[PDB]
Amino acid sequence: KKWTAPFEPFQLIDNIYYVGTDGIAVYVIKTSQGLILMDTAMPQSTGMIKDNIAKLGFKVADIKLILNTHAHLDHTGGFAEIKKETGAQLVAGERDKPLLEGGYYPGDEKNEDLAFPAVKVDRAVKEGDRVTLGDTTLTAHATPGHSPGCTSWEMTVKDGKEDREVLFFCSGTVALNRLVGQPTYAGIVDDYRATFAKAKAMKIDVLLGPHPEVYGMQAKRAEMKDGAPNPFIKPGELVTYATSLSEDFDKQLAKQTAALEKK
Ligand SMILES: NS(=O)(=O)c1ccc([N+](=O)[O-])cc1
Ligand SMILES: [Zn+2]
Ligand SMILES: [Zn+2]
Ligand SMILES: [Zn+2]
Ligand SMILES: [Zn+2]
Ligand SMILES: [Zn+2]
Ligand SMILES: [Zn+2]
Repeated sequence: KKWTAPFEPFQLIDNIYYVGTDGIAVYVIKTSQGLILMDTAMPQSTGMIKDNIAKLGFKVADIKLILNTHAHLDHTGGFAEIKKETGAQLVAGERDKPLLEGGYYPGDEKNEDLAFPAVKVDRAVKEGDRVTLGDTTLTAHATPGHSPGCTSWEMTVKDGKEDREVLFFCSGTVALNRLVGQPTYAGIVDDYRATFAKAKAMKIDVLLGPHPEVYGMQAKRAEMKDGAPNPFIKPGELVTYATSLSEDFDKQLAKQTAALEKK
């Protein structure tokens, strides 16, 4: 369904371009010294992603860096292919390196339906690390929980004369993760808690993420018009979204906890 369904690519704000599917967000960041690719999609969708890149007039061969938000197959599925064909370097949060290099789902390592083609991490990042290509720098923020190395990426764009701060938020959903009993990884609950709080304290103009549902992409795209305000600028949104995530987290934690009582 949605994850592999097409969506027309577009310039989102300044040098950030959407090239994902209807259900998985992928971005090209255009720099003075080549392209940065933010994530990929499912392993079967790599051709579609490359075609979307070409539809905007970009060359896949110009990709120099590939950045990851988090190491699940729906975001990493094209990494091994694109890295091999371009010679790009892969940059990811240090604690997701084992996931990326093994091509497995943490705490469910034998589940082949969650596997992806293994890929080596060239640069393992930590909180505050700066990744520069030409005129463009992204800053890594450690926002674990959804994965142990989940990295939210900060960058500055222009809106007319003014700076606006973008966060590629890495994801904060519970989704398939086990929080209790046999947790997906050690300290997962504390990580989620810390991440919700951290997200609410950041000063972010433009919320993005690895699924369009993170930021209501489709509705904003519909509102775009030459000379009208860029609808992706909503500075309160990360607070609102993190609050919704935290509230769902509480529900999932309670559900999973109750489920430990064997009947
Ligand atoms: N990123 S996620 O947590 O929304 C997610 C990734 C993969 C699957 N999957 O393959 O079933 C489910 C959920
Ligand atoms: Zn088209
Ligand atoms: Zn995920
Ligand atoms: Zn996902
Ligand atoms: Zn290819
Ligand atoms: Zn930070
Ligand atoms: Zn579950």
